[PDB]
Amino acid sequence: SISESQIFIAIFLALINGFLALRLGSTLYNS
Amino acid sequence: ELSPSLVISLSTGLSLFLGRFVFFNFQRENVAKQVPEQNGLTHFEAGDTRAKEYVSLLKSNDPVGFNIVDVLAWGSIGHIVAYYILATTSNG
Amino acid sequence: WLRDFLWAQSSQVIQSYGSALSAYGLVFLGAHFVWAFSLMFLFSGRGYWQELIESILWAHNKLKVAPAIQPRALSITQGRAVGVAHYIFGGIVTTWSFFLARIIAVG
Amino acid sequence: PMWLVGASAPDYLDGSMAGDYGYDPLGLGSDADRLAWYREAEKVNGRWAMNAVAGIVFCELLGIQTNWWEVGQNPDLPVDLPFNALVAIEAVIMGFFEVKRYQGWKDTGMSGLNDSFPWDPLGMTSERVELAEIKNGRLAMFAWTGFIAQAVVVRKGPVACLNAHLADPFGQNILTNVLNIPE
Amino acid sequence: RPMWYPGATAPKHLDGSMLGDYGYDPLDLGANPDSLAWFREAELMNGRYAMLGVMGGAFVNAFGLPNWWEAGAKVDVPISLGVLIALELAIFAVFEYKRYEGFKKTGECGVLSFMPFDPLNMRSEENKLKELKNGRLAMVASVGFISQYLVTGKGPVDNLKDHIVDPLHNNIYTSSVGNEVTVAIVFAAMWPMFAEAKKALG
Amino acid sequence: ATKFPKFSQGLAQDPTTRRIWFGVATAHDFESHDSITEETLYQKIFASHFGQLSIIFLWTSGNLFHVAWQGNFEAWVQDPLHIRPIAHAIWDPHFGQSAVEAFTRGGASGPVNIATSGVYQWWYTIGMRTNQDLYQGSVFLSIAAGLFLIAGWLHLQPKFQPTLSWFKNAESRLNHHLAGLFGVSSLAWTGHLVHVAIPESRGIHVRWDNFLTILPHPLGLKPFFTGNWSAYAQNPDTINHIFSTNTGSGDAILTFLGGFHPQTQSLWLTDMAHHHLAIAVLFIIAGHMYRTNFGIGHSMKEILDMHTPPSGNLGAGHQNLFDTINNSLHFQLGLALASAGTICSMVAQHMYSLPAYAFIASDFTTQASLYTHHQYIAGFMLCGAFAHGAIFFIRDYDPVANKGNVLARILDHKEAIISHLSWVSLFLGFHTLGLYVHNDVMLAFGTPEKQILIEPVFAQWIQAAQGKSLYGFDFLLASSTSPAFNASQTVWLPGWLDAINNPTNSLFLTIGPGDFLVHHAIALGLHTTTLILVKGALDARGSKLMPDKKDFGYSFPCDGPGRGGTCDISAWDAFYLSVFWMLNTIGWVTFYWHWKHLGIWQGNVNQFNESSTYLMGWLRDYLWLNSSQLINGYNPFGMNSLSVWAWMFLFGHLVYATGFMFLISWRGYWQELIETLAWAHERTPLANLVRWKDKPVALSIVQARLVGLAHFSVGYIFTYAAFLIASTSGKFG
Amino acid sequence: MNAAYLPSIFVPLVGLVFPAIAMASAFLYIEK
Ligand SMILES: CCCCCCCCCCCCCCCCCC(=O)OC[C@H](CO[C@@H]1O[C@H](CO[C@H]2O[C@H](CO)[C@H](O)[C@H](O)[C@H]2O)[C@H](O)[C@H](O)[C@H]1O)OC(=O)CCCCCCCCCCCCCCCCC
Ligand code: CLA
Ligand code: CLA
Ligand code: CLA
Ligand code: CLA
Ligand code: CLA
Ligand SMILES: CC1=CCCC(C)(C)[C@H]1/C=C/C(C)=C/C=C/C(C)=C/C=C/C=C(C)/C=C/C=C(C)/C=C/C1=C(C)CCCC1(C)C
Ligand SMILES: CC1=CCCC(C)(C)[C@H]1/C=C/C(C)=C/C=C/C(C)=C/C=C/C=C(C)/C=C/C=C(C)/C=C/C1=C(C)CCCC1(C)C
Ligand SMILES: CC1=CCCC(C)(C)[C@H]1/C=C/C(C)=C/C=C/C(C)=C/C=C/C=C(C)/C=C/C=C(C)/C=C/C1=C(C)CCCC1(C)C
Ligand SMILES: CC1=C(C/C=C(\C)CCC[C@H](C)CCC[C@H](C)CCCC(C)C)C(=O)c2ccccc2C1=O
Ligand code: SF4
Repeated sequence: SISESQIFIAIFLALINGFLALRLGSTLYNS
Repeated sequence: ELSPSLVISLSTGLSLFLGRFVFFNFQRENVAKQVPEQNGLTHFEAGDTRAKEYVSLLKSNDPVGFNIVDVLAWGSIGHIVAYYILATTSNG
Repeated sequence: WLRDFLWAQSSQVIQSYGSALSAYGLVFLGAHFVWAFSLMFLFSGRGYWQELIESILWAHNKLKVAPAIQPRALSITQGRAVGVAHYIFGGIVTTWSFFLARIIAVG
Repeated sequence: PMWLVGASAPDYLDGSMAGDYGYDPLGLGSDADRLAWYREAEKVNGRWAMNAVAGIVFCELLGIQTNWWEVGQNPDLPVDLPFNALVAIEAVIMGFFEVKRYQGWKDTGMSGLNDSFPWDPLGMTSERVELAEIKNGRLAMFAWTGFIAQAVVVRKGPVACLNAHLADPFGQNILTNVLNIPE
Repeated sequence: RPMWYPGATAPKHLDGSMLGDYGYDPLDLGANPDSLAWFREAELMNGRYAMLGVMGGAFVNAFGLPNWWEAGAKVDVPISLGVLIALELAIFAVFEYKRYEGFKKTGECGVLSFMPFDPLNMRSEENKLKELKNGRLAMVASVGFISQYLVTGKGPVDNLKDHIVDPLHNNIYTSSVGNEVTVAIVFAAMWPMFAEAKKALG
Repeated sequence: ATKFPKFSQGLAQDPTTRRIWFGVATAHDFESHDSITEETLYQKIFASHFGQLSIIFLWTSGNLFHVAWQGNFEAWVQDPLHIRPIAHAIWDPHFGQSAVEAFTRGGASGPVNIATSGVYQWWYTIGMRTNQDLYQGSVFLSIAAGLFLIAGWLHLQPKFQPTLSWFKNAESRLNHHLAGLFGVSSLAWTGHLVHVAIPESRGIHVRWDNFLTILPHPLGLKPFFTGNWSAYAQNPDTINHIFSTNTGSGDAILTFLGGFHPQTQSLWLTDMAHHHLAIAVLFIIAGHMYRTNFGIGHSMKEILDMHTPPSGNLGAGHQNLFDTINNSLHFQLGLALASAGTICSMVAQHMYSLPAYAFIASDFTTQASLYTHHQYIAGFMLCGAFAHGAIFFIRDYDPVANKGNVLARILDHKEAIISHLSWVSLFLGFHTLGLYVHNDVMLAFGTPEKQILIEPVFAQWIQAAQGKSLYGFDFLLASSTSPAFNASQTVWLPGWLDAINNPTNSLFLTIGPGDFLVHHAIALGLHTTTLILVKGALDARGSKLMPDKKDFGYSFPCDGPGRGGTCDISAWDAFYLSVFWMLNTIGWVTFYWHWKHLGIWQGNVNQFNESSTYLMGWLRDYLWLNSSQLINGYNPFGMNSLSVWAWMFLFGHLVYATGFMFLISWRGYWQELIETLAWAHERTPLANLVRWKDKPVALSIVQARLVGLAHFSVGYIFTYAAFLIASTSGKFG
Repeated sequence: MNAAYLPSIFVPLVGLVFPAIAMASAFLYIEK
């Protein structure tokens, strides 16, 4: 019953949690 | 101005009594014996900023020097005896 | 092969206790124990077992019971042989017990 | 002027940082590098909230917006732009200044500003009034938290509260109407 | 150097050398592992062919109303299948074969020295940014004309008038992805700070 | 360093593929890299915790989001007993018309997985009752986790990079983690219970909208602040209270009645609200113990250093331990896994018997899938508690500063500990097996009357003290006379004596002869697992055979086939052997838990306590009946809804069986085989042109055993994970 | 559920595409 609108909001919100990891994992490996 | 507000006022005076009466003797006597350190050095000079042992807040003109945090440490125990006596009503 | 064969066919050996062929029901399991027991010798290695014996000698020494023939753990190729000895032994004795209990009942 | 009586000595702070009572119990004032940053967040939170009181007080005292927490929930705003939109409209034009006042802060000038450099159009005072900055600020922020506890417990805005206490002092106070729920 | 106001630092890859450069290279694609200015034409050809794109779908809502999405549908012209596409196949390739194979050999200025097509060349090369700049802008609206049909469905101008009639109630923020964009607007406000905190806090 | 293993130049330059394999497995070891200073070692760690901590949240937001989106919730909320909770849909491009349909079981349209995870009830017994609530909740954990990936990025820059001694300040963490992390959270959680869960338990919808417009209790905080605390406890619920509605619903908030909530057959919520609210008060008090900047408190070391007993039995006692502890990481990590490891198990011991969540112990298979999870995941953690116990002794233990300490006294007697564990593990070895075999033979020859059967007297009398009246004892709670029953008669006895005496709930299942013999196997498994691990730790330093192991590394293949052919001589190879026993002593448990319950879920106690004594019933009854449902999944007649597990149960063996190829066959055989292939590929035509950069080589000795034990476990788990789930999903208890 | 077309878009992307890219890029980084 979840509105189709909310769904893409969440997926886009979890898309940012994908970049903050990439930014972390770089800076951590770059050390 | 009745027993609920009287007892906690009458209970707290018990612990602050003992703290200054005598236990100002023994607490101060272990504090001088016990100080924290790491690698044989205290936490200030090992590089930790937040860890500087902090007396500059702790002073008084009280006759023995009884200070704010000892009011906090004993007054809290004064509030233990407080909320044990009123709150229970268990076997008298 | 699990359902129609091992599972299906093995319901002859398991239900026999108090029957004439019950000695197959014991051996059937007895061939599992010896097989699973083999894995001890195949997966392990000597130097762990020689270190452990060093401790137990401390017990016998402490009681002055130390033997004059010094216990030594099995040699490498020794432990490999006794590993195959059981893995095959315990594994063949199952099918021995699994066949006979099967057909002696059925055939 | 130490913040309690005597003691209260921080080796790190002289007090040249604007205003001082000597008050830093936990010690967050160490490693004074970032203490710069802690300085002018206090300024902002003071310089900021200080309006939000007058924002609530003014209208509630004299005007519309009585309840002030349900405002934005209520109907008939002076501008009827929707909720879903107006959020964006808020952050973007804040976004220009907030980044800009930062880049001006991170700029050689450490003080506050807006629209790049220019800050004082009148050019009043850098000292005594400048100490009235943080004194009024530290009170303003402190004054804010009250408004919260007014709405949670009493659930009546300050104007009624300030009308309620001088009406009944001994039946209306912090301790009475907390223990007495029936708002 | 307005440079899209991140704050100060742009990557070295975009210094302001190539025309139109505001120094925006989020993904490190503006680098030169093979080339960059190939992207410029790729931008430009996209840009050029894009900016002229709107004109077709734009004016048609204002005149006879076979609007672009419905335009290529209803006509009497195409003659028995392949003739409709087959004619349009050749004429592009034959000249594009020239300019594509040529100007990655005959030099990297896509039809700038203009040997295939000779303009009046009165203004010539200095303001060339402005071309690139005026099309890039039309590039972004071109996306909108899509969503103008997808979200709403009305013609671009039939959408304009609605925004003119009811300026408050015609926003995206109401309809559909409005809930989605208003979040992408918020997460775009902090966007310059995260990029700035690399430099300042590091 | 250029090439892949950037952190070590010994691997960085390797012509072979061993550069590749170790490059992955040597990554997370931060004590070994090019140059790792003490400060920058703590850095990557504390950053990594932000990684683990953020990964968890996303993982949770997934569960929430899917159930909110691909699963049914409302439909389940209405009929918790008669409908199955659904998890993510089944998308395979690979299906026939049948298997799609056969997996569409549920309320949804598509094929879906009935969710045995168990997370689905803990949402309802906290209470939500909209898919909106789940989505609303699944966004925060997505957001909140983003805060750590920010924080992770944020604390590695020079400015916000914390100093070393910030990490080594151990009196601040304890004060904070006890009061702030443990204690303050427990407050907030009773806040949630009283404000949300408990009223919503009675059918009052409270959300972040109506939250503060509705009292949790009819009184104010008047009773709380007057000091009169029995109001909240004054009006408990009715026995016939129906959950998530208002019927006879009591008004109380903080009570405990003991026992369960007979509608849900779960714990009372007011009983839990009272719980955490007490724990909140304990930790917060116990977080002020240790000294911080304010100079009032304790000093960790000068607590310890005064505990040397005034005899010398312990010699120097605890002396310079706060040195070793606060310096050695592995010592701190050995405790962490040991402490958290046991609790994982403790969770599983309580959580089946005291089913906190509503309407579990109704659907059974979500208990089984849990209890086994927390036993296995508790197993691995202890086996790691001892490994890092060995890595401690192998590296960061110092015998000089520890001279005369308590750690040095243990190393002073290695054998006593090693030898006595070797006695206890043998005693339980011969006698526990010796009885199963004796019972087998006697039942084989047809007279069970001859069996050895011992009644588990003590755990019966312990249940007698608990007050189970099925026995003839009557001490303490079992006897209404004793000065125990009289003490608690007024509070938690009346309820909690019903739960224990109503033999449906699994609280204190009745024990017996089969129960007796198993607990010794369990007891066996715990000793031989420790015996291995306690050995690897004490012999990490050295033994009589090779007393260099301190300086020879931690994990190394061997000392070579000299002086008797050392093999597995290391302390990694010692740990390596523990897993194989860990997987038994847990396997015995999870078996013995399952088939005692199966009979009880199926309504008969006689399948176990009759056939539980002799080893054939385990094979003949528990294994034979359960397998019939699982193997019919892939049946050539058609796909059952268990065909999911029918396949995996085979995938479980084939991995297990693959695992022997690595454990048994050792390297030198394969290295001569690759030689022949690297010759053939090299001199064959058309493949001359295509060659390898990294010269292929038979993977290292230790590498195989590690790969070997992975297959062994991955296979060992998937079979029992499929057998357990698909036995209780096939029958439904 | 209203989103139903998503799995057909993602699962192939995350079951094949990402394992195709992360197979290529992680390889090229093994040798430099
Ligand atoms: C969790 C996985 C993620 C999710 C799943 C993803 C799928 C997994 C795909 C596998 C990907 C990794 C494959 C690793 C294979 C290589 C293993 C190896 O050769 O690794 C072996 C390494 C080799 O040892 C290291 O070897 C090193 C080699 O020396 C190198 O290091 C030296 C130290 O500086 C110098 O640098 C020197 O130059 C250089 O040669 C050193 O000797 C180190 O001291 C020594 O530690 O051993 C080690 O350190 C041991 C470290 C491992 C300990 C953990 C073992 C636990 C066993 C698993 C438990 C069963 C789990 C089943 C789960 C089932 C449920 C699902
Ligand atoms: C958020 C606003 C804010 C901020 C950033 C600061 C920051 C600062 N204050 Mg300050 N102050 C504030 C509000 C604030 N204050 C208020 C409201 C008061 C009135 C009570 C004061 C009164 C005060 C005095 C009297 C003095 C300072 C001083 C200082 C400086 C030294 C302390 C330091 O480094 O710690 C950094 C501190 C922080 C970063 C603040 C952390 C606060 C935590 C995170 C939240 C606490 C929440 C609270 C418990 C809940 C509400 C309580 C309510 C009863 C008020 C520092 C720059 C000293 C000075 O002269 O230096 C210039 C000094 O002597 N302050
Ligand atoms: C109040 C202040 C405070 C708080 C809240 C925290 C909180 C935290 N610190 Mg921290 N820290 C503090 C002060 C504080 N710190 C100070 C002052 C210092 C300087 C000395 C540090 C130094 C420090 C370091 C150096 C590290 C941390 C770490 C952590 C995290 C530990 C992981 C965790 O949450 O475990 C989760 C566990 C719980 C929430 C509770 C577990 C309780 C037991 C195990 C089980 C109980 C739960 C229940 C029974 C099971 C049911 C659960 C339910 C879902 C069913 C955590 C976020 C570590 C970390 O993760 O890095 C970020 C870390 O490496 N801190
Ligand atoms: C929070 C817990 C924790 C932490 C922080 C560590 C941290 C560490 N451990 Mg450790 N350990 C733990 C728990 C923990 N361990 C537990 C529970 C065990 C028992 C199982 C061990 C057993 C153990 C051993 C035996 C060794 C370590 C080592 C190490 C160090 C390096 C780890 C490394 O190189 O990994 C790098 C990453 C890998 C090796 C990944 C390999 C993947 C493994 C093999 C699992 C593969 C199975 C997989 C899940 C199957 C997928 C199924 C699917 C296909 C269906 C590091 C300090 C090593 C060390 O310090 O040596 C000096 C070492 O030798 N640990
Ligand atoms: C079912 C297989 C099996 C069995 C029975 C054992 C048994 C044992 N293991 Mg073992 N192990 C196994 C598999 C097995 N393991 C596997 C797969 C591994 C992984 C590599 C290990 C790894 C391992 C380690 C690392 C250690 C052990 C230890 C032990 C001993 C623990 C004490 C005990 O229970 O004694 C019970 C003993 C028995 C039940 C033996 C039964 C034999 C009977 C009683 C006597 C012979 C019967 C009959 C007379 C023979 C007639 C033969 C004919 C020629 C006449 C014991 C000998 C520990 C140890 O040394 O303990 C001291 C130890 O350190 N094992
Ligand atoms: C770690 C938690 C986790 C796990 C195991 C899964 C598992 C699954 N999801 Mg998923 N999902 C999650 C969180 C998770 N989800 C979150 C937080 C969101 C919100 C954006 C989604 C949104 C989502 C959608 C929209 C769909 C799935 C689908 C699926 C299924 C197919 C795999 C797929 O397409 O994923 C693709 C998922 C994503 C691209 C979202 C990002 C990945 C999430 C955040 C997990 C990342 C954790 C992981 C460790 C990151 C490491 C990557 C790399 C370094 C290895 C599978 C059951 C599909 C499905 O149900 O079809 C049957 C599907 O259509 N997921
Ligand atoms: C004895 C026996 C037989 C029959 C009855 C029973 C069976 C109950 C049994 C009873 C035994 C009992 C209760 C013995 C104890 C008696 C007690 C408590 C005697 C106490 C006497 C008190 C004395 C001197 C006080 C001396 C002066 C004091 C403090 C000064 C303290 C001060 C200081 C320095 C700190 C601040 C406060 C203050 C007051 C200024
Ligand atoms: C100047 C002056 C006059 C004449 C001379 C004299 C020496 C008397 C001097 C004395 C001045 C006076 C009256 C000083 C009084 C100081 C006092 C009472 C300070 C108060 C201290 C108590 C404090 C912080 C509270 C601590 C914690 C409390 C409660 C919490 C209690 C709790 C409750 C019951 C609910 C949850 C659980 C928990 C935490 C146990
Ligand atoms: C080997 C290694 C490397 C170097 C350092 C290191 C310390 C890590 C060292 C140690 C590693 C590990 C993990 C050691 C120990 C692990 C284990 C199994 C710890 C478990 C301890 C269990 C304990 C206490 C139980 C104590 C007693 C309990 C509950 C029962 C209490 C109670 C009873 C029995 C009836 C109910 C009421 C009451 C009174 C509470
Ligand atoms: C278990 C095991 C051992 C330990 C097993 C040993 C030491 C066998 C020794 C036991 C013998 C059989 C006891 C012999 C008893 C005497 C014959 C005395 C009996 C007299 C009467 C009672 C008959 C190894 O030494 C070993 C070495 C190399 C690889 C693997 C392994 C291995 O797996
Ligand atoms: S196997 Fe490994 S350990 Fe045993 S001998 Fe050959 S080399 Fe030494």
